[PDB]
Amino acid sequence: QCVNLTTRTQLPPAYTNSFTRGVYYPDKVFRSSVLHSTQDLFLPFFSNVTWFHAIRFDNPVLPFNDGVYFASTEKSNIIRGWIFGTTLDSKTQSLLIVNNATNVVIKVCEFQFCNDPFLGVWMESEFRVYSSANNCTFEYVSQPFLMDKNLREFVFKNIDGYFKIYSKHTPINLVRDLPQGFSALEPLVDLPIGINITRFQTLLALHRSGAAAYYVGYLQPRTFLLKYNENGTITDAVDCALD
Amino acid sequence: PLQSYGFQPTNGVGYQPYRVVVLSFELLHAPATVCGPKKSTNLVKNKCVNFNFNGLTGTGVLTESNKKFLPFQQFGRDIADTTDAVRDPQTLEILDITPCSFGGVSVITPGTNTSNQVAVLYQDVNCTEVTGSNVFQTRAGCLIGAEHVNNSYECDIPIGAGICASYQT
Amino acid sequence: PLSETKCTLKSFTVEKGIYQTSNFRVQPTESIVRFPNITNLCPFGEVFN
Ligand SMILES: *[C@@H]1O[C@H](CO)[C@@H](O[C@@H]2O[C@H](CO)[C@@H](O[C@@H]3O[C@H](CO)[C@@H](O)[C@H](O)[C@@H]3O)[C@H](O)[C@H]2NC(C)=O)[C@H](O)[C@H]1NC(C)=O
Ligand SMILES: *[C@@H]1O[C@H](CO)[C@@H](O[C@@H]2O[C@H](CO)[C@@H](O)[C@H](O)[C@H]2NC(C)=O)[C@H](O)[C@H]1NC(C)=O
Ligand SMILES: *[C@@H]1O[C@H](CO)[C@@H](O[C@@H]2O[C@H](CO)[C@@H](O)[C@H](O)[C@H]2NC(C)=O)[C@H](O)[C@H]1NC(C)=O
Ligand SMILES: *[C@@H]1O[C@H](CO)[C@@H](O)[C@H](O)[C@H]1NC(C)=O
Ligand SMILES: *[C@@H]1O[C@H](CO)[C@@H](O)[C@H](O)[C@H]1NC(C)=O
Ligand SMILES: *[C@@H]1O[C@H](CO)[C@@H](O)[C@H](O)[C@H]1NC(C)=O
Ligand SMILES: *[C@@H]1O[C@H](CO)[C@@H](O)[C@H](O)[C@H]1NC(C)=O
Ligand SMILES: *[C@@H]1O[C@H](CO)[C@@H](O)[C@H](O)[C@H]1NC(C)=O
Repeated sequence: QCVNLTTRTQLPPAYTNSFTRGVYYPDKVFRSSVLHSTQDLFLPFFSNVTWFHAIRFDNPVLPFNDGVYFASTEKSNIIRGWIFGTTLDSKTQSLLIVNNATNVVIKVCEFQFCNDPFLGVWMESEFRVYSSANNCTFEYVSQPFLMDKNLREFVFKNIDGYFKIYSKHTPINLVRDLPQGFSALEPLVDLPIGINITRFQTLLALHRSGAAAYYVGYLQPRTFLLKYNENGTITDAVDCALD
Repeated sequence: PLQSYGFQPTNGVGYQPYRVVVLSFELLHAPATVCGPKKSTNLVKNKCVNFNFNGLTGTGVLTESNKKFLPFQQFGRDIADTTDAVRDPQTLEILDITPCSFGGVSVITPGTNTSNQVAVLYQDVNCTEVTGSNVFQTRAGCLIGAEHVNNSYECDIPIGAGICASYQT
Repeated sequence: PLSETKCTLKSFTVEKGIYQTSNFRVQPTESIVRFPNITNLCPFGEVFN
């Protein structure tokens, strides 16, 4: 079922986007009228976060260190999940996060993965990502991640055995850039897997006989001063190591 | 290689078949995902209680809070991350943690060359928590054994917050 | 309390005034442990029985 989606053009990634702002809430805390200093794996303000574009697809394997930043400007809805793992092949155990109507299905197994994953496009199929699976460690169902033209932001962190995912979907009028202003992402799932992730790639879909832009980064241990209001919402922030 | 046994209602126990279920408990380098059921104790609000909410502890009086929070959040925090609010794990209410009352004990002593009449002031506490029959609430604390007078006078034995004791007939 | 004052001051004679003799501590009367809603939505029950 698996097909080759590759553009076969170098398509040098663009760095014309600054990532002016964007954090996630570090804990489940009812803080207010306080500026609280937090040291955690935040993406730096104003960083070299890469701009990618598919459709002739662009879904290369990018490194995953302590965590990864992902965002999209989709109206067209071509993204349906992400794949994470040590090798993303049959040599090691890996994690697939795939979105569909009303939910997300999460599975961690030793899978036989194809060279360029895609989704079958009515009926849907994940046999364009994996041909087979055995020696499974984790299965999970809860709520959809790719909830539904908003900027769809996610952070994927992998610490202490948990794959921590946070998100926010904020309305936009932009096609190839980010909205300006401060916003923080809220946890979507605290996923108890026990998986080692070193690299990842995007799962795209299109009927095979629209298009979308993506913004992908990485996070670093940094200190931020976060401003909380009398709602528990972070309304602003300062990057303590930028300027 | 694989064969059926002639299991019958008339065979003795050593040969009779049994339906066996086996429980085996594993620990690997992963977050734990299974445990047995847990049992909560009953919630009491306006009393000093030694509390434990989802593993977070402290001693205090827990009452309804006027704080708001995101569906996301579970606990409130004070300086140095002291918990100052919890949401109940089962009841969707925000509860304010008032530290259980403490203060010193101040004893109002007459000259002992005059009398043995002594009153006691309990600091930072209400006369609902300390009492006795001669019980009056002052701004400084709960005063027991002394009486109060509406008139103002000079100050011999200081209580605090504009209140001062002395001895009169 | 009169005796407490004499002891805190190391004296059997005390002048009119206020002395600190002890500390006040309200004690807890109960023990409250709370866990989230527990429902046996577990495949364990498909094996046992
Ligand atoms: C954990 O389980 C408890 C049951 O002990 C849940 O409390 C129950 O919540 C339902 C839904 O609100 C209540 O049904 C309705 O409640 C309202 C007001 O209480 C009442 O006006 C309606 O007639 C109807 O009964 C139910 O009464 C309530 N039970 C108790 C003992 O409070 C609770 O919601 C669960 N918590 C979570 C987070 O799931
Ligand atoms: C979208 O995915 C959900 C779950 O993520 C699908 O739920 C399936 O439900 C059937 C019957 O209830 C189960 O047998 C399957 O195991 C579930 N599928 C998966 C992949 O978990 C749901 O059918 C999917 N489609 C829609 C339109 O909601
Ligand atoms: C935080 O919550 C407060 C309290 O509900 C919100 O203030 C209310 O705002 C609405 C409309 O915005 C008014 O109708 C109410 O009168 C306000 N209530 C009070 C008590 O002032 C406030 O909107 C929330 N703030 C944020 C940023 O979410
Ligand atoms: C990263 O962004 C900076 C902005 O200071 C820019 O100078 C640089 O061109 C970008 N990096 C790359 C590799 O393009
Ligand atoms: C199967 O998965 C479990 C849990 O991660 C692991 O302990 C075991 O080594 C795996 N076996 C293989 C062959 O990958
Ligand atoms: C991840 O890789 C490290 C290598 O240092 C190894 O020690 C550890 O056991 C691995 N963890 C898991 C959960 O596989
Ligand atoms: C305790 O005394 C204070 C005086 O500051 C008063 O405001 C409060 O209402 C009292 N509380 C109770 C429970 O009596
Ligand atoms: C003091 O004032 C209170 C409150 O008005 C009153 O009830 C009481 O009778 C007064 N006591 C004296 C001795 O005047």
